[PDB]
Order: sequence, then C-alpha cells, then structure tokens
Amino acid sequence: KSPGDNIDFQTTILSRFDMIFIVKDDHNEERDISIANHVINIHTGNANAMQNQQEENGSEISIEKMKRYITYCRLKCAPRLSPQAAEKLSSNFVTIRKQLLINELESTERPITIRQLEAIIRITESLAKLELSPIAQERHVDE
Amino acid sequence: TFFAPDAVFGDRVRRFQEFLDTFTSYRDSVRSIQVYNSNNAANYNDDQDILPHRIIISLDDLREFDRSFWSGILVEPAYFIPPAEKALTDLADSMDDVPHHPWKLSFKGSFGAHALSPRTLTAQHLNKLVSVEGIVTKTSLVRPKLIRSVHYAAKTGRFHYRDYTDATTTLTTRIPTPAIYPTEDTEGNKLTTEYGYSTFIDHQRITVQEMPEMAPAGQLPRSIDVILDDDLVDKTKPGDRVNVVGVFKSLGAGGMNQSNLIGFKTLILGNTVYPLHARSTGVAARQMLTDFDIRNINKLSKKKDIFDILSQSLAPSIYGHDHIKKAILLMLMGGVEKNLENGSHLRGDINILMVGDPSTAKSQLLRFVLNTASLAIATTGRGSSGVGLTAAVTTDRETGERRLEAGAMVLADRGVVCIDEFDKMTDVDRVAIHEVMEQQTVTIAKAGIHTTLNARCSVIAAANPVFGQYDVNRDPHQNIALPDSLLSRFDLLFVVTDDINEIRDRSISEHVLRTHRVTIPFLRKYVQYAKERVIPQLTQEAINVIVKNYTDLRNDDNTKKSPITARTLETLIRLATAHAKVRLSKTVNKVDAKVAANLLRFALL
Amino acid sequence: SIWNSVTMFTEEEEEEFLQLSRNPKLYEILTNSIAPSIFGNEDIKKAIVCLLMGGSKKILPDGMRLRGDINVLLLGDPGTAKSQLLKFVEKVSPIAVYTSGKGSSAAGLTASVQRDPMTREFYLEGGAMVLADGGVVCIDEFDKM
Ligand SMILES: Nc1ncnc2c1ncn2[C@@H]1O[C@H](COP(=O)(O)OP(=O)(O)O)[C@@H](O)[C@H]1O
Ligand SMILES: Nc1ncnc2c1ncn2[C@@H]1O[C@H](COP(=O)(O)OP(=O)(O)O)[C@@H](O)[C@H]1O
Repeated sequence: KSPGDNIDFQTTILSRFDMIFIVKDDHNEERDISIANHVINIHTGNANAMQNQQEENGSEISIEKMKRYITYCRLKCAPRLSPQAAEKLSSNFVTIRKQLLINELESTERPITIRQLEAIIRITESLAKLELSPIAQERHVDE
Repeated sequence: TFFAPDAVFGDRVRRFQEFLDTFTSYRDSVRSIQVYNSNNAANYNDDQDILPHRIIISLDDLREFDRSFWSGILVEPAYFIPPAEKALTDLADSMDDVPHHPWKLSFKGSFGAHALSPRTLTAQHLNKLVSVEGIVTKTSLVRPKLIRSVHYAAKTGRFHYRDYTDATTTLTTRIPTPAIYPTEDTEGNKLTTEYGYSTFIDHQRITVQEMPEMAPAGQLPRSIDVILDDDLVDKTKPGDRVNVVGVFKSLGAGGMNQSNLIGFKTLILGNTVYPLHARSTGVAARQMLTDFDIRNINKLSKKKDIFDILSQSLAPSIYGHDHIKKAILLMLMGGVEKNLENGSHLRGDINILMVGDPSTAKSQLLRFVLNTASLAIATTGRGSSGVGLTAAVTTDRETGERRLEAGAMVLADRGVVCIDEFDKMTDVDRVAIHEVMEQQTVTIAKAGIHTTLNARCSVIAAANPVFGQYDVNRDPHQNIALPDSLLSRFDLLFVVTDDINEIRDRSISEHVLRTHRVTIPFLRKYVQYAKERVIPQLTQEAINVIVKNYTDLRNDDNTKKSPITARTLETLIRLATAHAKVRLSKTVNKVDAKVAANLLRFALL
Repeated sequence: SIWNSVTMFTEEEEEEFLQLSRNPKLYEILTNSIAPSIFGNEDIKKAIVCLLMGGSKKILPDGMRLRGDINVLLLGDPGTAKSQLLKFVEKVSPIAVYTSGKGSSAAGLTASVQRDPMTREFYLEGGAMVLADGGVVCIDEFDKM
C-alpha cells in the first residue's frame, strides 16, 4: 500500500513527525540465529551484561553517567550552524523538491515539507551539541 | 491627646520630609490631585447652576535617600508606614490649606526579598510588606462597612456621633473597644438613627492563587486571601492575573484566648493591587506612549507607502502572504462600531478564516496574532465546554446565590479570539458561534440566570481541508467541509496552497537558513492610539466605488463562484473604515475603498 | 529529584566530560551505549542519540519561537523491540514520562483542568505533557489515542 495513508484517514500526523522509521523483520537464518543467540545471551548467564561491563572498563559509558552527561551538554552550550553547511543544505532541499516532484509527475502515491528541512537542521545542531562545539561543520552535516 | 507624641514617631515623621521633598516629584503630585478635585468641584456647582487620595511612592528612592528607613519599611511596616502617612497628610494639608483623611501610600517598588509568590510564604516573611502575585479567584461580593454613626434626638434636638474601630483599621494593633450601637441616649431619650450623615467605606476580600503557568508540574494550588478597602475595591475581576503588594498580618487570637490545633488566621492588607497582563488573560495593552512615540506615529502617518511596510512587519519568519498579513492588520483595527439610535448596531469588527494544506503556518501564524493582539484568549478545536458561555455554574458559590462564570468569548470581549482546527469543533458549538459572530451577543437561558450578555469579539480561525491535501484542485465547494452560513459569517475566506516549485523552494531555503542565525515593539503602540483615536466615520468619496464593486461581485461572481450576499457589502464597509484607521485619516477615502476591493478580490481570486 | 533537577555539579564531572569530548569515536561509542540488549537497528540507534541532545532553540523576535528537538517514529510489526527501547530512553533521559495511551491509568495524556473538590477553584490535573515538560515524552499506540 501507499507508505502514508496508514494513520486513521490522514497522513498529516506523519507530516508533523520529522523522522519516521518503518522497521522490517524478515526471516534470514543467518540473521535470525544472530538475534536469537543474542537473546539467549541476554537472559543469562548475563554474559552480555558482563560484556557491557568490560565495555565499561575499556570504553563504553555506564549509562548512569550518560544521563549526567546529557544534562550537562543540554544546559551548557547552544550550537549554531555554519554558512557553507547552510548553502549545502539549500542544495540538499532543492534537489529533494525538484527530483521528488519529478518522481510525482506520475502521481506516484506517497511528504516534502520545509518542516522536514527544519528537522534536518535540528539534527545538525543536535549532533553539534554532541561534540559540544559552539559551531557546526560540513562533514558534521554530511552525516 | 491619645498617648501623646513620641520622638520615635516624631523622628519617623520628621525624617520623612527631606524625602519626599527630595525626590520632589511627589510634592506637586499631591497638588495635582487637589487640582483635579477642585475643577470638578467647580463642575458640579456652576455648570448645572473625586479621585482616590493615595499617591504612589517608589521604593527605589529610599535606598539612595535613606537606607534605614527602607530596610525599616520592608522589615517593619507597622512602625514606619503610619508615620509616613501622617507626614504626607500634613503636607497635603499644607499644599492648599484654605478650602475645606488617610491619604495612603502605594509602595511601588523595587522589590524585593520579599518578591515572593504565594506558594512560598510565611513565616519568616510574616508581618512584613510582601509582593504576592497570581490568579485572582474567587473574589467576593462588595459590602459597605459602617464607620461613623449619627442620631437624632427628640425633644432635645441635637444629634450625635460615634466611631468604630475594626480589627483591620490602621495597621498596628490596638486595645479593642466595642461601642455597641448607641441607642437609648442617657438621659433616657430615644434616638432615631439617621443615614447619609453616617459615613461608610466599602469593603472587599479577594483570594489569590499561585500562578498556573508558574505552577509546579502538578500539585494542589494554595491561595491566600487579601482585604481591600475603599479606593482599591472592585479593581479586578475574578480570573485576572494580579500582583498584590501589602502587609501580611497575623490578626486574631489562635485559640490561646478561650481556654477549653488550627491557629492565627492570616491575610494581606491592601495595598497596591496591580492588574497586569499575561498571555490569554486580563487586558493589558496598556500602554505608555510618552512624548516621543506619538510624535513618531504622527510623522509616520503622512507617508503614503506605510501600509505595505506595516503589513511586512508582522512576518519576520514567514514568506509572502502579504495579503493575509494585510488582513490581520485590518482585523486589529476593525471598522469602528456603530450603534444606531433606538435600533440595532451594525457589526464593526472583521472575522477571518484560513484554509490550506498543512505547513501553511496557519497554526504558526496565529500565535503571533496572539502575542501582539492586546488580548485575547486562544481556543483550539475541542476545546469548549461552553466555549464562550457562562455555563451558568451550579451550585451556590457561595451561600446559594446563582452566579455566572464567563467563558472565553465573553472574557475575550474587545479582543482577538483564535480558533485552531476550526473544522474539528462540534456542530453543537458552531450553532452558538453563529449567535456570537454577527449578532454580536451571547444569550443564556439555561436554568437559571436568564440574560443576554455581550461578547463583541473579533475572530480568527485556521481549519484543515476536508480530506488529505486535496484542497488545491478541489471544487470551490465540498472543499470547505463546514457549510453553510459560517462560510458567510467569516468576512474573508483565504485559501493557501502548499503546492511545490523548485524556484520558490530555493527562495524558501535561504530565508529558512538565515533565520536560524517596523520593529515588533512599536507595532502595538502604533495600534492602540490608532484604535481609540480617532474613528474615521464615512465619506461620499468612496461609496460609489464599493457600490460598483459590490454589484460587480454579485452579478459576475454568482456565475464565477459563491457565496455572495449583503454580508459581503457590510464587510466592504468595515474594510474601508479599517484601512482608514491605518491611514489615521479622520475620514474614509476612495483609495481605501480600492484597497478593500483588492483584498476582497484576492479572497475571491 | 525531578522536577527541580539540580543543574549544578562537581568539578571532576566537568573534567571527565571534557575528557569525553576529546574522543574521535565519541559519537560512535555513544551509539553503542543505548541498546546493549537490542541488536542492530542502527539508524534508530543513532536517532535516539540525536533526539536526547535537544537542538537549536530560538527566541528571536517576533514572539515566534522555533523548537527542538524533533520527533521519532518507530512504527512497525512486533519484534522491533521499540516498545522496550522506549523504556530504555525513559531510563536514560534526565526527565521522562512513558505513557502509552490514551493516557494511563488514572493519568490523562494531556494538560487538563480539574477542580480541587475542596476550595473549588481550579488546578492543572496533570498528564503526560505537563509533568514531563522540558524533556522527553514516550508514547505508544500513538494511532490508538
Ligand atoms: N512561510 C513560511 N516561512 C517559513 N517557515 C514556514 C512558513 N510556513 C510554514 N513554515 C514552517 O511550518 C511550520 C508550521 O507548520 P503549520 O503550517 O503551522 O502547521 P499547521 O498546518 O498545523 O498550522 C513551522 O516550523 C514553520 O517553520
Ligand atoms: N534486537 C533485539 N534485541 C533483543 N530483544 C529483542 C530485539 N528485537 C525484539 N526483541 C524482543 O521483543 C520484545 C519487544 O517487543 P516489541 O517489538 O516492543 O512489541 P511491540 O512492537 O508489539 O510493542 C522484547 O521482549 C525483546 O526481548
């Protein structure tokens, strides 16, 4: 079916929402054994929890710390985008508009709002606020 | 002689001389009051042949002037306020002494420690002068309070007198003496009381809740009552947001007195009681135009192109839509109001609707309507109950008297009501909105209190297209989804399309970008003076224009599109007059008529 | 301790934070913190991160203010672990309220005016949004509301 048209009679919901992720589960014995075995590991013998803990010794964050970190970054610094990144995103969005219009010449049933652009922006500032930097970068957006 | 003058008091008065003498701004202020009374005293006497007495005093001053007297008032109001009042009374008696009272102080501030909200209050702050803000509910019924008595006595003629000291008189405590109500004078003559000689002073007590927007995430609210007397009475209705400054008292005995849990009822005396503005509530424009501002307007009124600049001043963040912005101004102004002699009145204000695909900013535009609007309440879909209605609240509140609690559209009177998702709203309500919009009044027969009360509000509404994005291509009808008379009631139906183009897209992109990296302030000030000054009336320059136009519309458009009625004509006149207000012109003009023509055209085409 | 979460903290936390800001793999190691249990789904996995961190917030005149940060839809058939993942975000986020409804059970989903039976008057009854203000809200069955 058309990707939209799912929620009630109206896609407007999906329009308001910035990042929509359709998740799919297909059966692949390789991957299915991967996920399964992973869960068997999850229950007990807690081997996964252990793995998390040596991830904590070596690298990974305790998630009790992650919280405090998030609070930190959230209050301390408010990021701002760079001009070349801006024009980059202009090119981005006009290519989106043009190309996908051309796609919808056929009345292909599905979308594009400047709200989506604004989303992309907020992602860039979010991730900029990860690096904690007061300024954005191009690669940084390229992700 | 009372307790005879004491140099405690003596010093406290005398020291409060130099101030107010410096800063001298008050010394003449008092004079002014006198003046205003005198003139009006001359108005009652000669022509057919008043003001409150309290004068504001900034707390800012004392810090420079007297530290101890500052710290003293704040910390001990009881001891410093009444001598101050004494002083100012003496002065006021000096200013004009010849022709023939409390003369209270405001205490503005420059607060405070002592800035605190009714949630955080007592007992360190107890018996000190406090600034407490919040919703005012439930208010109370005003009652006159008896102070002096007068009596006639036959056969000996004469007259009499009596005085009454309440627990709340003065500030500081006093050894209470009940006076009874004197009757049966000795020697044993009867006493016929007389009224109108015996003075009264009004009395009111309003309770103040803590601010709901500044409220905690969730919890019960906790409020403290306040007593208000004479000049302070009735200033604020329930539902206003109010900053109350005044003494905080312990008054009464707490069970210690009668020997045989709860204790010491506490309440706030006076004092300032400012009504103030906060989004969706309680006026308040206000505004202060001083000397210079009004001059700026006056200069700016002559320039011929101003309307377009103004219309652009609304939208820092929003493209195009110059026509719609123009509209919102033309609602802010609104065609005066005209109430015929012994006949119904024609609707002054203009109502607007916006219909288009989402992302049209329709919901984004309205908040900016709200901010600079000077009022009014916002309402989104459902919404309700009663919307504008009093709901005729049962029961009591208090003692069993049936009273009304005003809904939005009533409370929003003389203002801009917003409606979001205007389509979603139940038809049951719409039925009432018919009565609100054109007719201009609300009618409640419910149980009950049976009254016709007035809501004359201006109205905006943003409403999604019927189904999906289909608005653009879809027919002139079946697209709106909310027949029928409503479509007419709205003076202007504006349609906006989200349909996409690459060029327009780029031009979106850059401004969006710069955004993340004619000033609004002067806008509303520009507006109020325009509103109460001055109504342009109507002129024979224009009429033939709007008549030509109107007849054109009916005759040609009834082939083109719909709906068109006399209503449209009314709207023509309102728009003309509004654009006249924008021009500040004491008259309606032909150019204006042409403008109204234009916007009503872009409405239609 | 939320709400009224204390924004102040000890020095060494700034120290070790500012030590974490120096990691090249910082982004990449964070994206590995969220779902120790949940396997794969890397786009979602990163999206959570960029969600929690808020975004550009602009008070610029006129009264219009743009917002942060965004929104995320996990929609899909079960075995997606999304309903578990939300419990996780709920744990991590400094102030968070998981409400799958319709609101539940007594809690309304949105700001609601209810009256104090004694004293009458009015107060905010509570709900997801209000109690959760200034942070993350987790919703399920979002079509069922
Ligand atoms: N003309 C415009 N210029 C810039 N941004 C706009 C414009 N119109 C809409 N937007 C964007 O659209 C969003 C507002 O959506 P809106 O149209 O109010 O939704 P709804 O259709 O529910 O009212 C905002 O993020 C705003 O940035
Ligand atoms: N990648 C995964 N890793 C671990 N557990 C998973 C994963 N995917 C699904 N699960 C399992 O799926 C369950 C979550 O179901 P969920 O998909 O949230 O149901 P629904 O989507 O109907 O809410 C959990 O019990 C969890 O054990």
